[PDB]
Amino acid sequence: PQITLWQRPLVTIKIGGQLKEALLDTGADDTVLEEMSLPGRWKPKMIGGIGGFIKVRQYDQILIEICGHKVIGTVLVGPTPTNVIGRNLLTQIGCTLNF
Amino acid sequence: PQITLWQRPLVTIKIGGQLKEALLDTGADDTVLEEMSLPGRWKPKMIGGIGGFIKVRQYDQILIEICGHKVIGTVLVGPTPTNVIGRNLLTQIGCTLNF
Ligand SMILES: CC(C)(C)OC(=O)N[C@H](CCN[C@@H](Cc1ccccc1)C(=O)N[C@@H](CCC(=O)O)C(=O)N[C@@H](Cc1ccccc1)C(N)=O)Cc1ccccc1
Repeated sequence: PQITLWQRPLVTIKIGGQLKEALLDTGADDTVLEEMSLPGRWKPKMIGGIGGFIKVRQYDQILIEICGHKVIGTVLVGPTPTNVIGRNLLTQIGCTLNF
Repeated sequence: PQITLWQRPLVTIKIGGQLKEALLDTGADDTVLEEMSLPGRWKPKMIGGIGGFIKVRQYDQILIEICGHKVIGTVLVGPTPTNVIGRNLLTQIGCTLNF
């Protein structure tokens, strides 16, 4: 649908059998979720943002359902304040910015 | 216009007589620009993101031109890696997310 930005653009996602709330973030190349019990294999990685760098576990080919659209992609899990849905998944649901 | 997210959503902004490139960020409540000389007064503030917290100077009623749309709002200046245009200005140009 069309979401305006007067409030934070939060959506419901279903990942790993669990329901969560996530922020649609055009300024994030990657999708980062707060600590979570994910299954499968992974590899370490570091990401940066406004205040510095954090270490996250990187899981590939993870099924995630965002506002009803299923997509499969990489998800990073670590000590992030909020769950963020980045461009790697946003392109997958054909999300665009319009003005 | 309509901007897809296969690449980072960077735009040209004009602020303080200077031209810069900034990232349209739906996941940022605020607009943060790298170090730059701005006129007018200000007050200290701290902001957080993935990574931690940074200190920025906060200037109000600043004219900024984003892809041709002039808007007046608060701008925060400090040690951010990239220039980020947050929701405080994005609502001003009537920017929406669509999918
Ligand atoms: C700028 C202010 C006003 C402080 O807001 C946020 O940080 N907002 C966060 C959105 C994040 N948007 C961008 C802003 C940005 C962009 C470039 C540079 C610095 C900052 C971001 O950090 N994006 C990260 C998200 C994590 C990720 O994508 O993996 C990113 O794309 N980082 C890249 C680019 C990068 C590399 C090195 C250093 C810094 C950044 C990366 N691959 O690590 C959301 C949030 C909500 C609640 C609490 C805290 C934070």
